[PDB]
Amino acid sequence: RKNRRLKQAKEEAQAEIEQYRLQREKEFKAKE
Amino acid sequence: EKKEKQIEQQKKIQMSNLMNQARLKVLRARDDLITDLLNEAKQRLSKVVKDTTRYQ
Repeated sequence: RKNRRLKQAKEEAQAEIEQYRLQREKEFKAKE
Repeated sequence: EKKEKQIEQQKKIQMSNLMNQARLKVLRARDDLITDLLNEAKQRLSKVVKDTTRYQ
């Protein structure tokens, strides 16, 4: 399950990163 | 964090600008009062000119 895990966790972390990026960049607008 | 720091700096700059405009307003009021004083002085001088005995 080498390849399965590696290039499924790649897009897994894609989703995770976009998730946290938006959840960090919204309260920015709130206090702004 | 960098962007938030920039906005926390711009709020400082805007507060300083507001205080400065307040200062300049209060100085301009005093200046206008001094000008009114000098105008009243000019008018009283003209009234003195009206009398020829003192004008001589």
